[PDB]
Amino acid sequence: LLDKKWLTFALAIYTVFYLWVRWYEGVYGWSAGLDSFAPEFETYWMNFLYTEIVLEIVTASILWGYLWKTRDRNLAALTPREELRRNFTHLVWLVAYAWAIYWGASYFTEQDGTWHQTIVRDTDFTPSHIIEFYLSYPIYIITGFAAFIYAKTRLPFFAKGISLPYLVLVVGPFMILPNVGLNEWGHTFWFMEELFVAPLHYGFVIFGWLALAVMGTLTQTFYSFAQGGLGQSLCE
Amino acid sequence: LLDKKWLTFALAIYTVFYLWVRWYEGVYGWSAGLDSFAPEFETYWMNFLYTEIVLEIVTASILWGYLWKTRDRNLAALTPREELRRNFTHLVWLVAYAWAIYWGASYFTEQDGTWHQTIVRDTDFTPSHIIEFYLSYPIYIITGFAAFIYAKTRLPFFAKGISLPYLVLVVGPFMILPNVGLNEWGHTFWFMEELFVAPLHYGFVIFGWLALAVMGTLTQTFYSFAQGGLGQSLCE
Amino acid sequence: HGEKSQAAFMRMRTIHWYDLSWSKEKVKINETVEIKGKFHVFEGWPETVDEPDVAFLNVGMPGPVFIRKESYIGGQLVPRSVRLEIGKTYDFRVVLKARRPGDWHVHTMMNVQGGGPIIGPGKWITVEGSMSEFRNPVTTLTGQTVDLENYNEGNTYFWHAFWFAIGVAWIGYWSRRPIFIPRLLMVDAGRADELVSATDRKVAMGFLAATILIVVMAMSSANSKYPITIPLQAGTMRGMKPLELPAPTVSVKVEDATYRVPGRAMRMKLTITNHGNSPIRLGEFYTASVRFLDSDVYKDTTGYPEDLLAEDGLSVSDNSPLAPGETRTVDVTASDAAWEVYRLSDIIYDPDSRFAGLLFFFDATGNRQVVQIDAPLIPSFM
Amino acid sequence: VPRSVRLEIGKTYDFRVVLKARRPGDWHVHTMMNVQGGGPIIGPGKWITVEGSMSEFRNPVTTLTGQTVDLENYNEGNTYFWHAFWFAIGVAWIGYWSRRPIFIPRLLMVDAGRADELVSATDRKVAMGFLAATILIVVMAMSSANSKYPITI
Amino acid sequence: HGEKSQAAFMRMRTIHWYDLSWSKEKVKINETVEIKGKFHVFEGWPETVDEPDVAFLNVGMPGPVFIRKESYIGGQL
Amino acid sequence: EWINRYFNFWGWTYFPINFVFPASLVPGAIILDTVLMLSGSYLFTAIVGAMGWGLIFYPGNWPIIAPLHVPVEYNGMLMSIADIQGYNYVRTGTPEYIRMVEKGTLRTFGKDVAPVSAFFSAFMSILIYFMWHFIGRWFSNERFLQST
Amino acid sequence: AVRSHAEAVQVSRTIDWMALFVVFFVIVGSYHIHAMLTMGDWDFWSDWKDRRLWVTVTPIVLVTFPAAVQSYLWERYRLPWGATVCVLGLLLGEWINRYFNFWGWTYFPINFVFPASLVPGAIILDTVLMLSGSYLFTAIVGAMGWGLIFYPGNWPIIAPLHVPVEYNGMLMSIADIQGYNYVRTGTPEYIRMVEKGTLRTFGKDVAPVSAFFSAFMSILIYFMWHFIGRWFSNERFLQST
Ligand SMILES: [Cu+2]
Ligand SMILES: [Cu+2]
Ligand SMILES: [Cu+2]
Ligand SMILES: [Cu+2]
Repeated sequence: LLDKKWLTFALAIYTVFYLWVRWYEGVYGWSAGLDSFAPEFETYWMNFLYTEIVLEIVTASILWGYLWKTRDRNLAALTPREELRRNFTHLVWLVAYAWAIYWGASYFTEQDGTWHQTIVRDTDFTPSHIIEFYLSYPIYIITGFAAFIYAKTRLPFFAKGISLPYLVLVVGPFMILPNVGLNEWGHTFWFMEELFVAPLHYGFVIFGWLALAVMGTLTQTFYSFAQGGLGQSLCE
Repeated sequence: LLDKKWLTFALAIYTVFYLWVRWYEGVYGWSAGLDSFAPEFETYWMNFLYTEIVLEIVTASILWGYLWKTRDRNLAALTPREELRRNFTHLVWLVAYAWAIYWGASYFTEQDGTWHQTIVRDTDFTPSHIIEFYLSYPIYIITGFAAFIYAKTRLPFFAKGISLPYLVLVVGPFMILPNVGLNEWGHTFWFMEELFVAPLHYGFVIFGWLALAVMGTLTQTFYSFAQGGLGQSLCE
Repeated sequence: HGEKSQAAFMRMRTIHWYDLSWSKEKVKINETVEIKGKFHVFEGWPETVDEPDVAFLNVGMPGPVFIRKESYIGGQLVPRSVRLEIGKTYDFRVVLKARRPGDWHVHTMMNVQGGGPIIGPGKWITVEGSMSEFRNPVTTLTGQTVDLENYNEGNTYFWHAFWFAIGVAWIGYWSRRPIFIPRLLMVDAGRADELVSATDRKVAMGFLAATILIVVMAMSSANSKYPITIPLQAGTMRGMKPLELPAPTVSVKVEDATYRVPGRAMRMKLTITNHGNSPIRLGEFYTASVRFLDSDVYKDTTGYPEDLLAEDGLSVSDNSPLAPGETRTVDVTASDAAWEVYRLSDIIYDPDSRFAGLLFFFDATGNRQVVQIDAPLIPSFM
Repeated sequence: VPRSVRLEIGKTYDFRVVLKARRPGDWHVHTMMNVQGGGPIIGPGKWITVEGSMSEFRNPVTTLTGQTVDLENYNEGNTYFWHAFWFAIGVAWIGYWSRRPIFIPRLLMVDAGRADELVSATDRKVAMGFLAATILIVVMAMSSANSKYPITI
Repeated sequence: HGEKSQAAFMRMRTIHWYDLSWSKEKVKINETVEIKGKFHVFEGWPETVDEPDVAFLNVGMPGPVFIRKESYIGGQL
Repeated sequence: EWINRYFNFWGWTYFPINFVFPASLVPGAIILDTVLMLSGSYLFTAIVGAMGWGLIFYPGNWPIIAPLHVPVEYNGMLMSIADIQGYNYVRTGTPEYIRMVEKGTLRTFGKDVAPVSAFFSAFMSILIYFMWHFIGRWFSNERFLQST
Repeated sequence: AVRSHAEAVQVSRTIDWMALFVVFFVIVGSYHIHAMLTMGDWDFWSDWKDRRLWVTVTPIVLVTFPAAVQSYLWERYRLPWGATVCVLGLLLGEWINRYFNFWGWTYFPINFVFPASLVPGAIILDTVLMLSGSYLFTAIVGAMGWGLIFYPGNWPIIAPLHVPVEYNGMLMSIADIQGYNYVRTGTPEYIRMVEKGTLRTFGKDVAPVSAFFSAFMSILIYFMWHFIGRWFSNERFLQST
């Protein structure tokens, strides 16, 4: 069967979840969601933040544990067909990681961007934030680490060590999480206005470049694919 | 005959042309040449700029075309004496390139320098400019590219690929041409005064360093010279 | 010539030169020409040009064809940069001595720390004679009279020639032997250990010791001779004296100002209120180095440059005398070829379309009052 | 004061802003004086109720060229059309270079010796065609946007 | 001791201390000594020294041999 | 950019599309890619294609913003239609002074701001392309670390 | 092949002279660009030639090319005059420009627009490179000499221009009088980046402290430009452009 419809599920779950989140934040962006210290803002955003943090930590723990415990010990005695199936599964999880990267890094990021040029920042836990750096960022961090662990535990090409470009692609986007609070200091201290081309606002740019390791990731995955299933048909 | 009097011609044509240009700009620097929007300034400098641009483009095209069409296909079957003659011709063209570099980069550059600390900049096509970045810069760019093409098409040492230091020496001084308009933005915007140690005024310094590749060029030309004609006399 | 290219609104709203006068039109060599006038520092100084906290009063000429013998702001010599206060009016006076024969365009600028030159109005000055007759004698505090045209030239040329000769001697010593290819081959082919040897090391030691010793003795000689030296004199001169102009008795409010594109005219509507005790008439509108005069009210006698002077370029709809306490609204049209020659019509290409100028109101007695205007400039096309 | 202003410390100013209702709803209209190095200074705010429909809102402005335009939908057609045009050109380029197999066969052909076959006639002709078309379209678009709308500040 | 080394024109043209008075000459331990006076801020403040936009009134001593219990400019701490 | 503008700037908030439209870059991208392909020299790309990318930006984007540059006399002040849009549609977090745009200089000479800025962009684009070519080359490595 | 020994020596002589021409003039052009865009303003005007910023900046930004040219020439040919040729080329370019443009085209006096003197520093740096050929020893001792002998080496030229003058009630040095008299339209007086004094300058310390700062930063610049020149002197061939 080779590639199976897990790609459809991976696209659909993210699309439905993020569309629901977008509708939720469109409805509740104002009207219990404009004031930082409103009691309704508390019960509408702070509990959401805590719940999403707990759920993402639990999901990361269980995914890492299950995927590292189900590692294939006898990698040498692996049939080429099942190796190709595992390569397809790894590419499906790379699709999930790419989709999560897009949602976390463009839609909700730019989203905060507009959410900023419409009102005036009032806390470091504004609602647009709870949705982006407090939800989508853990989502794609978890997806990237899951893809890394799956490659390590299932693909002999990504065995025998740790791929540097792949590790960079998994960490840099995650490395945007310890900088989520970088600029915020170059703020209550440095940039005392609202901008984007701000210097302090570059700990996400220098590390937005780290996602460029995806191309090294793809070339390594292609080399993994073209081990036994290169042809025959290709190279002729 | 080995080295022939093309070096005399190469020195003389540049010396006569640049002395004539210096006399012309000394006579016409003032008095139809001080005012940017004077009608006499138009017919004395803008037509000169257009004519020099057209002539330099045509000269570059014809030189490149002739010198790349007259390439020696059978480089392997080359007598050592004629190889030495071609090496001498290449060194003569390096002399021409060095002389053009000097005229473009010191005399007329410093010239604009003084032309600036005597009046007040009035356009991006001031007369001193028309003479320097609009004439001497294309002159040495054309000479450097001609030397590069001659080395590639005549010298087996510079065949079998592209010399990195030689390419740098040919491009960096040319790369001063896309920066001719670099500082000018750090001007009508940045530096609003007249200086030289200005930061924006460094896109010609960082790339003034690229001419330091001339020493790698000379060591490669020396290695080309010492292929069959090392001695006997040298190394003893 | 430097002007005509500076932004339009920023030429028009940076500084304002008026009451300009030139001592002479044509001077001989080694002769003195003096420039006098005042410059109201504009209030609406643009942000993009730094405030005149550090400004220097230059004089505009194509190279040292005159020497700035003296320059004053107020009544104080200002050889260094000064600090100007925005909105204050200063009176300046620069003294020039002719140095080169020829017809030269002497301007007057106030260079600014972060803005650059601000070219004022300029006048052609004719100089006749020979450059060889020019002298610049100055007497030092050590009791010596020197000519700055050729002072220290001999020592400078001699010392540069000496050090250049030492360098050339070093190059020649190391270039008598073959230079490039044999030396490169000896270096590459195993150890060289023969290109430098006795007595080349002795010669290098000799030149190093000679350089150190010559520099030390030269310092000693230049200190034994000329025993008194002071550092370079620098530092912005603060506390310049502004002019104590009386408060104007005329208040002018600008209601809409339009200029035709393309065109040579400027149209503007003023509501003039006349206080004081004398009927006034508008006589001159100075916008940027261009004087729009009303021939029936006030005529220029200071020999202002013809290209910058519009004798009848200031037309007023109702220029009848304005009785004190009476407020009237009139249309002011400022049309002259200079308004296009000096590129005041390119303000349409210029991001800040606001203007400013000086209005000169003259009464029957003769004395004038200077009032300023600042308003948006609205282009019109049909 | 459509642009930034300069305020003097210790001076008292009187201000007057005019607002036209645009969206139906109860909105908290504040009043701030944003500062160059400080940021917003939020003043007191009052709830303002707006009733109606957004579709009825108009923002008519008359230019100096003698034309009356509605800023709600002025230039929207041209902007959308031109962005769609250039996005379509880009997508056409991607599709032309993606009709053939993309990643693994091309990588294998590049690695295994010289490729010298992935790009050939008439792909070079197509690339020249798109480069010339882009340059020519940009030049004609500039000419049209200058022939039309001849006055710009 | 810190003085005598500062530039000459800039010691002479920065601030001007006059009407200086010292409450006592010799004091016991844990005793109070008070310094009073005025300082005309010079008009010709040199450019190389930044304007007194942010200035602090210290007292010159070789280490905390006295404690600056109170300091006033005008009548305000 | 367009998803963000249409579903957040115009959908979530209500900034008009003709006010918050993004820039256009496809002409520069096409020039850079075709210059890379034809005459595949990376240095040739970094010179000529980078200059094209830096120079065709403003003229390529001109047909979109030209209708927004028609002068308007707005309450006694000369105002462009883009300025009127910015003045009318209030952006709370983005005040007017933050706008880092041309304000004029003593040393700008008429119609020189648009071309001089374009040439500066082309030159610095040459430099940035040259450095990011090697940045991408490093990022495209296939190295395996034996230890983390 | 070459017919005999003699014409081989003749060809070597011709190549020596011709390549010396090439390298000398390319160095003139490039080094003059570097100097005139990094230290030009101070070098143009005698009044600009102060004892704090001129002495500080000129060696630091001007030892760049000698470092690279030594790191190539000495290491590869045992030719100990990289710095000397750099400095001689720079001075030749400066003097041609000053005499034919500053004084010929315009009419600034030579004693007003004379360039700086650098041959002492160049000679020290080159001889320290040759004797005890250690590049690190050069980068310490010869760089310190280059940074320290600049001002005393140039002192006999500018000392006659430092005689105090009472010029219209203000104390003025002769260099200041020259700058005040000979009007430079594009270079106003406030742009002059020279000593203006500080609260923490102690008498006769500006000249030596600036010299030592120049020597130290010259050590650093020489150290980095040695490797810059080493990289520039590579003989690599690119298989693709
Ligand atoms: Cu931020
Ligand atoms: Cu410049
Ligand atoms: Cu003039
Ligand atoms: Cu003491």
